[PDB]
Amino acid sequence: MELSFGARAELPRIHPVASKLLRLMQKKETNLCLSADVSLARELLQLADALGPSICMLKTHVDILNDFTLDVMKELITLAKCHEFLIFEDRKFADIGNTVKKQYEGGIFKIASWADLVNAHVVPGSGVVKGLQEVGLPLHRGCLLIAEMSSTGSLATGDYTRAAVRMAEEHSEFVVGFISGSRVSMKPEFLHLTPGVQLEAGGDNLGQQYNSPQEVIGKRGSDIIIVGRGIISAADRLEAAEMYRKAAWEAYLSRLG
Amino acid sequence: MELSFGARAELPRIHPVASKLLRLMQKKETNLCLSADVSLARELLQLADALGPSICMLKTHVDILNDFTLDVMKELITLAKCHEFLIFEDRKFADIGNTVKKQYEGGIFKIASWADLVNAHVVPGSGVVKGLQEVGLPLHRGCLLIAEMSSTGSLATGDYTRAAVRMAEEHSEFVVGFISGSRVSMKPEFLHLTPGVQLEAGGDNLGQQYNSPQEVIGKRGSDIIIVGRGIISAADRLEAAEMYRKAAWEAYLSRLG
Ligand SMILES: [Cl-]
Ligand SMILES: [Cl-]
Repeated sequence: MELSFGARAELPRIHPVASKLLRLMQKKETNLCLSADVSLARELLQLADALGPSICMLKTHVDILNDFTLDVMKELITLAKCHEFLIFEDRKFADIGNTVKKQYEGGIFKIASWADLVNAHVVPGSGVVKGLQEVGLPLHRGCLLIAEMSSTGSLATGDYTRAAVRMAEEHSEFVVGFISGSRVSMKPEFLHLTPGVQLEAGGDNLGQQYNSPQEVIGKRGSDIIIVGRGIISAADRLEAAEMYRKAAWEAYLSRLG
Repeated sequence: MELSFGARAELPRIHPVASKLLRLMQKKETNLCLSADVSLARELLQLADALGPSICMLKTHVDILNDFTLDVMKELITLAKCHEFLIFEDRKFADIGNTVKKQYEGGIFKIASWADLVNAHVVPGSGVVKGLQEVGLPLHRGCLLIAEMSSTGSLATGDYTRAAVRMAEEHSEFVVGFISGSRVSMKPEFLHLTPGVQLEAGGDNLGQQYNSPQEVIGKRGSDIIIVGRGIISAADRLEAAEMYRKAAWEAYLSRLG
């Protein structure tokens, strides 16, 4: 029934970006995405270099980097190619189609020039995807749709979640999967990435809620954990990354059987 | 029953940013917000100067400015003070609370340092507002919650819209109103701003849909029209702004009676 990441990488309808990711996940035995939530370029790059071997993906918020330049992103790409991980800018595009296309391609950040993956909220309707696609398809990029959120009071539930899945299916040339708390699509060509992950129970004072890698990957059927403060706030970020990698990978193997 | 903008500016529970806006709307006879959707700082500033007298608000997308610097925003503030309009950065914050606080205060844009108003999607739950508030309250700023969207397939309907209104009511120290297509709150302390506005019928090929100032202000009961391409794509942007101002203002006067 369920296929390994390496087999999913070969599915007929797989997106090339999804395929590249799934192959390196299998090769490196990692389904960990590092949420590199730091404000200094030097710390971003030092984390990317040290943790590169342990991660399938590095997730950025370029708009919180105090010293962003496109040269910083050049250096990140060098590390991404060296250590084999994708770069995912967690921009949560959420505007009308005509606007998101400019926000994706242009401005100071030129996100589409360096991000393998971006994400989008589905609240504006499918125009958000159509606008992003106009830039992302020519640049051979992929997009994730936010089907569920981890935070307290999330409205991404029920019919909203169903609408995100439909939108993804209907735009499979560009949409490669979901941000979600659990498996939301039965189609194995789609990736599921889940934030709100720590080994210990808890949350923060601004609505974040945590579940463990075993819960998220093993029981809820997601593919990749996105981990921020669980790693970033630790003294030894490399050991912490390895702990989360081993947790997520074994949860995956066990559910594969 | 219905109060003028100048009377609403004095309501007991009015937010100071709302009050300042409502007063200048009354003084200048304008309920037009210019969507300054351009990619060049010089064009932004030239539009702000020429159209300043006709508008209550100038709405930016700082992340599409190819030559953004904080000095550009300094010059915009000078024009805002000279001509009396507020600056609204249409950032559509839509992340967990802990992240939006950094995106609002920090990075290259330092949005909170120059934007009187920002907006937020309600999909993450009320943590999105709580996180923004932590930065915006000390800086005496206001926020608008996106209760409805103009675009085709919008999921901001029904219970989602009701949740946005509740969130606004429960955070009135920071939330000053809504982005919406119509009046969604019966409380006069809240502003309603409506995008998707042109004099002529139509839309674009990426899901934008248009309604007229008379429809939006007169029939649907909103306060302020947000107008982008209807002005920006016109040859004479000053005449176009004046046409939209007069349309929105008379629609308001008529519904006031
Ligand atoms: Cl998230
Ligand atoms: Cl909008």
